[PDB]
Amino acid sequence: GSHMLEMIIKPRVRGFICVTAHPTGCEANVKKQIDYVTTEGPIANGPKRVLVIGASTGYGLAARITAAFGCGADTLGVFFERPGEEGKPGTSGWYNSAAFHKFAAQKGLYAKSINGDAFSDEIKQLTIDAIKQDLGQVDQVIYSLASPRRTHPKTGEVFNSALKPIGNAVNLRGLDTDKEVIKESVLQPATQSEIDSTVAVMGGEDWQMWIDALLDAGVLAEGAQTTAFTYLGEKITHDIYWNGSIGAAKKDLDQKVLAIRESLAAHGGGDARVSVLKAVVVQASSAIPMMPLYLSLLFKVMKEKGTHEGCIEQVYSLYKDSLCGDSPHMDQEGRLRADYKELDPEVQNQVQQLWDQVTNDNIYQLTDFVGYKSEFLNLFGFGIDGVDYDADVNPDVKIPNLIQG
Ligand SMILES: NC(=O)C1=CN([C@@H]2O[C@H](COP(=O)(O)OP(=O)(O)OC[C@H]3O[C@@H](n4cnc5c(N)ncnc54)[C@H](O)[C@@H]3O)[C@@H](O)[C@H]2O)C=CC1
Repeated sequence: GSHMLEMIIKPRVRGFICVTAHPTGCEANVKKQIDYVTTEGPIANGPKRVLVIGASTGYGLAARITAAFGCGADTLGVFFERPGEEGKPGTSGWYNSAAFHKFAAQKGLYAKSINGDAFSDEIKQLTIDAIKQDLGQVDQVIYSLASPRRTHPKTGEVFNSALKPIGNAVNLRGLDTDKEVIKESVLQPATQSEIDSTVAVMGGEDWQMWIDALLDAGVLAEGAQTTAFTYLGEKITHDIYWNGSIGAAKKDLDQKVLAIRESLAAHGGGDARVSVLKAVVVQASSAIPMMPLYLSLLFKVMKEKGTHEGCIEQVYSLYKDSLCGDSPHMDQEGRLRADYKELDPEVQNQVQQLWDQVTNDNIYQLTDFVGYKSEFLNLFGFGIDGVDYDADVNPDVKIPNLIQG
């Protein structure tokens, strides 16, 4: 019988990483984000043909949902995910994208996806072909890539990004989510090679290659728009994201966008912006001990002010207010800001005060570690309402219109 091909999927955590995902729960999570967008209402004057680079999880998935179900856009998505198979659940991003194709088709929306290395020339060429065959051109390009490594499309060199400070070693407090102990560790300052590598991986070169491979193709509409997602944060994380190796990468983004805006604004009044979003739980959060503690504190503080939100709420506002509306939130460098509720002085002062009082004993009285754990499990499709986690499921979920690179 088919029970031999099905299985009961449960959370399995190895190395602060959940190595399983639940297809039914992932589908329920995507539908929850779709339902939020539709309940909030349509978004006027948004793009109608959208390319989302990094479209399977987190903010990129939220952008695909907002564009599709908020602006009514046909969406082409690029991601790097593992399909499921007998006895081996695929990645959450695979099941999320399967659900997106299903729900998009129900609403008569075009949904095609490409699975492969977005840093490579091959994948850029497949994406170009897809646009030529189906859409003609795209109005908006969302760059939402997060990877620890990058294979250079020319030299073949493999760059690995580093999460380290610059100048002086730093003592970072954090929360070990396997042991549930508050703990500190010292990070050494990044070497020059580590900094260049992080710029190469998380900088803006690949975003630039995408736009310049699409422009000479040519598949960008008049008034075309593009934005890249980033995080700046405040003092608690500044040793890494302001001044650290990743801060060096974000400094790269800030200058490469200038070249992109120049090229687009001559092309029908288009526009390009770095968009700064708030911190959220992602698949890799528990692997950096600082973020679980910061997010747990931030969640409690913001919940007490009625300002807590996740990916789909952040990105729905970015579209409605800044990318397509007339409530844009520019900053001195020319970045779009949607993180202002996280950076509110009273929130950060309260997170900082608590940051110095949390111990192993009072974690659940001072932080929303409960909420962090729930949202973390939700990423992989676990703990979702309405899902019968006792039922067998076939982990081999297929995706129509999925180009395998
Ligand atoms: N997580 C956070 O708190 C914040 C993240 N951001 C930014 O948002 C953007 C999205 O990242 P996140 O959503 O955090 O994590 P994420 O892991 O949720 O999403 C990463 C996406 O990139 C895709 N991807 C990774 N390597 C790839 C490759 N080689 N080829 C093709 N696709 C590949 C994945 O399939 C996935 O769709 C990033 O630029 C990040 O810096 C901005 C503010 C806060």
